[PDB]
Amino acid sequence: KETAAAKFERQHMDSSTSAASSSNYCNQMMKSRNLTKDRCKPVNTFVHESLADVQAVCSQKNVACKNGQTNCYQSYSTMSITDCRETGSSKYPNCAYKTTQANKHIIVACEGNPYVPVHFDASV
Ligand SMILES: O=C(O)C1CCN([C@H]2[C@H](O)[C@H](n3ccc(=O)[nH]c3=O)O[C@@H]2CO)CC1
Ligand SMILES: O=C(O)C1CCN([C@H]2[C@H](O)[C@H](n3ccc(=O)[nH]c3=O)O[C@@H]2CO)CC1
Repeated sequence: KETAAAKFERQHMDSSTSAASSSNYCNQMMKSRNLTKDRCKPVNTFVHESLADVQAVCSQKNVACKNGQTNCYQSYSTMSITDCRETGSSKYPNCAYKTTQANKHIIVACEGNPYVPVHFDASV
């Protein structure tokens, strides 16, 4: 049974590439990470940094979560990320995404012992 930490890794971690997102990156990644299974997940961010680096964010800048909770953290440094955003023409089950590479600070929610990322809140 998938832990929240494991789900975060599946939904949000892609340490395999430096950028290097083809115009096709999101189409393929959203499907393979199972984010197009029950619906087209409309927005999803993949982070191209080491797991250690992203986990480290849980001890970085404490910031308010969008939901009003206090357990969110913003990375001190910008991180390589790919924003995946459903296109206007996209229709389930043929989910289609615009791929946008950027370098931005990430904000994640962390929980548990060990204290680890469980939710992607924002990129700024
Ligand atoms: O993976 C991503 O990049 C995105 C995944 C979806 N989102 C949603 C998420 O629900 C987040 N949000 C908003 C309100 C809230 O109470 N909690 C949230 O996580 O803000 C985005 C839309 O307002 C952020 C980032
Ligand atoms: O089983 C558990 O212990 C946990 C399973 C996962 N979670 C949620 C929790 O809401 C946490 N979360 C989510 C959104 C948010 O804004 N803040 C969070 O802490 O992320 C997990 C997956 O969404 C808490 C409980």
